[PDB]
Formats: sequence, structure tokens, C-alpha cells
Amino acid sequence: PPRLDGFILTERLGSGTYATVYKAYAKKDTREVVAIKCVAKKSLNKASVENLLTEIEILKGIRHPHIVQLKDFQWDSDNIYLIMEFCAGGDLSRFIHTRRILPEKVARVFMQQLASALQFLHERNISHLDLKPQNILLSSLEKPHLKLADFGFAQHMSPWDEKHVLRGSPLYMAPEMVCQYDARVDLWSMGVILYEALFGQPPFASRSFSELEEKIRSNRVIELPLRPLLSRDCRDLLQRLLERDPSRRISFQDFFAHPWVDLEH
Ligand SMILES: N#CCNC(=O)c1ccc(-c2ccnc(Nc3ccc(N4CCOCC4)cc3)n2)cc1
Repeated sequence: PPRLDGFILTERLGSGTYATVYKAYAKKDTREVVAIKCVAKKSLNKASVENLLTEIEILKGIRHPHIVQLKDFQWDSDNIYLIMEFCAGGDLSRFIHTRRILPEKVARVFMQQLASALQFLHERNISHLDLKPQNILLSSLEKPHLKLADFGFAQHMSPWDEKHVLRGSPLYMAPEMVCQYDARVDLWSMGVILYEALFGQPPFASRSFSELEEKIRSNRVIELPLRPLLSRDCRDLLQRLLERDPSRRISFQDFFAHPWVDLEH
């Protein structure tokens, strides 16, 4: 791994074609623990100092209990270092899948954590995410707080081959997205995540890509499986997140004031 002025790099947590994320203990503090994303400068489309630091200022100001904090930004001769809040529970995708499903009560707590993050971000006109359980992390396994993460560093630290890099998971992408579309795609995504939490797999889970495409392009309303049976409110919310016509899909205003979501926790 890389040696850094302020931290000791322990386990590998993540790997990309270009980046690597290590866990880290602060040197002279040790109880202080971070996740550090490392990216070689050679992999990046070079950028203004103005523009990059401007973007880092903006990311560091995106501070919410259910968003992974960018704590600091460092660099050396070879790399950049995005120093993040460490989430010790791992990703929401393992969490669901190793438990098969989450019961409605737990799903609910999680959705209100994720919605409170999304409302905050919506207020700031931040949107068009790649929301999925793999980019959502857990503060711990003990009574976990979910944390939205950005697994794809972008904008002024984008790579040279940005126009040849494929973006989105299609199991979480709003169909209008995969085929002109506003931030209401994020509400679709929330729907997929809720559905995956209650039923164990995204609505469009599939053996193959043609199978997947079929489902994305279909006009069938999404059928909720029979079990578990869920409260009338949960089912209302979920049906209205998973509406294909974005015009017909729930508003952000309605999502945030929706009874099942509370937002009077
Ligand atoms: N390169 C690349 C692609 N990955 C990321 O961008 C990425 C990965 C991890 C984190 C991150 C941030 C904060 N905390 C953590 N915690 C974390 C803890 C455990 C695990 N896993 C434990 C189980 O095995 C898989 C790793 C993953 C993340 N990760 C942020 C971005």
C-alpha cells in the first residue's frame, strides 16, 4: 500500500480499475479510523487547481448523518487521497443478502434515514445519483446508521477515458434513464432499494441481460410478491416509487411527507 504523512493503511476495502480504498488508523491517535480512497494522478483527466479544490470544498460541505463524510483531501507525488468517514458495517448489499430479507420495521428505519439524506440533497439541487445498496454503507452492525457513498469519483477528478467508461447499474436505474429525465429517477431508485430490502432482490433481477432489458422496457406495473405482507402504507409508498411514468411517480414533496416514511421520527 501507500505510505502517508498522517495515517497507517491497513486492510484493502475496495478496488477499482484505477483506485483502491484502504482502511486506516491515524498515526498518533489510533482510535481515529478512516477509509482512504487512493487514485494515481496519471489516471486522471488533468484539471484547474481552481476547479478541483472548488469541487473538494463542495464535497466536504455535503455533511449529513446519513452521508459518508469527506473529511480531508491530501496528495503526494503520485496520488490523490480522499479521506472519508469509515463505516464499519460494510455495504447495505451484503447486509440484505446475508439476511435474505429485512422485516418491514427495519426497512422503515432505513428508508427514513435514506430519505432524510435525500431531502437534504434535494434542497441543494444535488441529484441524478447511482443509488444502490452497494453504494450505501453501515455505520456499524450494531443498530446501523446507513451512509450514502460516492463510489465513482467524478466531475473535476474524472478519468481521461470518461467517454469510454460505463455508468449506472441497470437493476437500479429508472427506466426513463436507460431510455431526457429529471431527478425523479432517484425516487425510482429508492423504490428498488426498499423492494430489494423486503423481498430480497430488485424487481428486475434476471438470469440474463435480454431478460433484464425486456423488463426495463416493459409497461407492466411491478407486481409485489405476496409475502411478506406489508402495511397498506408501505405498499402505497412502494407502488408509487416504482411507477414507470415519472409524471405519474410520487413527488419529492409527497415522498418526504408520506406517512410510512414519517419524517417526524
Ligand atoms: N476503488 C474503488 C471502489 N470502491 C469505492 O469507491 C469505495 C469503497 C469503500 C468505501 C468506504 C468508505 C467508508 N467506509 C467503508 N467501509 C467499509 C467497510 C467494510 C467493507 N467491506 C467488508 C466486507 O468485505 C468487503 C469490504 C466495505 C466498506 N468503505 C468508499 C468507497
